[PDB]
Amino acid sequence: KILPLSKTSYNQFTNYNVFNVAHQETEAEAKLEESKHKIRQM
Amino acid sequence: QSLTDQILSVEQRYKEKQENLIRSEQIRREEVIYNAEQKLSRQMKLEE
Repeated sequence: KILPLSKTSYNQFTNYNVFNVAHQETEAEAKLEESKHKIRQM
Repeated sequence: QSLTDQILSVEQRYKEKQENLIRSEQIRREEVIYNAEQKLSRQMKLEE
């Protein structure tokens, strides 16, 4: 019976297998490097 | 009461075969996706 109400705190969803989390990517450079390479080549 | 304990034990065993199933499906979709991302690397052949 979860009624996750606290005016002083917020409860964490404490069911996350911490061992298999916090490693997505973004890596803009994954492709920008290629764009820029071509540009340098240009 | 023993049957209840059996029942719970076996239910946990049933989960195992089904964890194997979930991981089989979850891992597999990612495997396909990052086979698809090999073309990021073929598009790195492009760098070549």
